[PDB]
Amino acid sequence: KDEDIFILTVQPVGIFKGEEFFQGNSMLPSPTEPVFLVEDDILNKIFSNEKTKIFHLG
Amino acid sequence: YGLSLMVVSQRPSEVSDTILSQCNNFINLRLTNINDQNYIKNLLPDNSRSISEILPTLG
Amino acid sequence: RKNQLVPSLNINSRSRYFIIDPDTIDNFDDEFILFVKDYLDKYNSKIKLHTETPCFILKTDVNNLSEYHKRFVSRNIQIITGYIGDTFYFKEFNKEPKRIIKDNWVEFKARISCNSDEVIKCINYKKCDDLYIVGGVDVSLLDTADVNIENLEINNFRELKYLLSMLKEI
Repeated sequence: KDEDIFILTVQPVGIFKGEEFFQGNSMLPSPTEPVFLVEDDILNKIFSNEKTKIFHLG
Repeated sequence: YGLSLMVVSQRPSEVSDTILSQCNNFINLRLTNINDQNYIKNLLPDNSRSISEILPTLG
Repeated sequence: RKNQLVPSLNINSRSRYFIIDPDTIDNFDDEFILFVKDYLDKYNSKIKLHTETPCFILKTDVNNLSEYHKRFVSRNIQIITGYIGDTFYFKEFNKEPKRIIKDNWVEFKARISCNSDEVIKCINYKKCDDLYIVGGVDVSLLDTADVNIENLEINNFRELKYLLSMLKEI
């Protein structure tokens, strides 16, 4: 009541080492680390494959 | 008489329990079926039940 | 070279010291402040996870450092020199900045000083973990036995930014 508490319970689904994706888990980010919202262009490199085996479902 | 079995299956719940329950050593890889983890957890030794929660996490 | 240094730069709490030589890098006077600003905006940014203050040591006269301090003050960057004018106070150079984590306040961001004997002794008193040398400065009396010495050969600040993973291209 004195302040406003907005909390999100969120689940990891991977990691970006650098300029690339690496599916995995068991990675614990240290507290106070900043949290951003992902852009759609980054999400497009995920759910995508090589052009020789791309099948657009929707 | 000198025979051994290596039961290799991706669906442990579908294999007959008469053959799997006679296995002493387990080499468990990643399992994603909740009906498969439950069956293999009850077949592992009791000391490894605490560490048997890594099966969906192994990569 | 960039991928060799990408470890020890991903660690938040880690002391990094620089021995940048103004003569080697061109346009040093007009780009050093911006380079420090973009370094602090990425490395000395978080107030709870970045608990180490970077130290920058320049090979120049003690008089020329006041101009750098004035430029930093004008660009609204809080740094400590340790010099009150031709006089060095070691009790001020080796002080931990005061942090108040309620409004994102820290007393100072970086330590920019000269290459005198007093500042060298102060650095030796509280050794860092990674020591970076730019321009081939005579790093002899630093007791570099514990630190990870990493000489860097560059010609402009763009290459320095690329090496420190602050840029994707040159």
